[PDB]
Amino acid sequence: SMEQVAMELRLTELTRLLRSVLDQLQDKDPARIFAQPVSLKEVPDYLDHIKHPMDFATMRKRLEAQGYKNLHEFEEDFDLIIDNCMKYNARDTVFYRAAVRLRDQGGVVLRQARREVDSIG
Repeated sequence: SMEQVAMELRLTELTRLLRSVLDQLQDKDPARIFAQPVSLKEVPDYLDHIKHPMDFATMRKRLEAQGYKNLHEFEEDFDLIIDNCMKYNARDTVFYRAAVRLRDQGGVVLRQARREVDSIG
């Protein structure tokens, strides 16, 4: 149907916007602390701590399959990145501090992305 096509074009355009959002958030992580999954070979206890691991590569896989239906879903995954790190790592660590800085800078980007998603529909 043409209605199903139109819904698919909206999903595609959301995907475009989320791709740009993801690039902008990831530039706020120049150390690349959040680029890839935590390795269970190198942190064998991780899944005892963290139930839903998340990272930028994993988000990019989901995005490219048009797997985010709305901004809320994409924000959920970005928040997992930050929140998982802040739980596993102590306040005095480069990892924790990197996550605080990512959260603060990412807030800026997400605030305007919400306006754009509401505005364009």
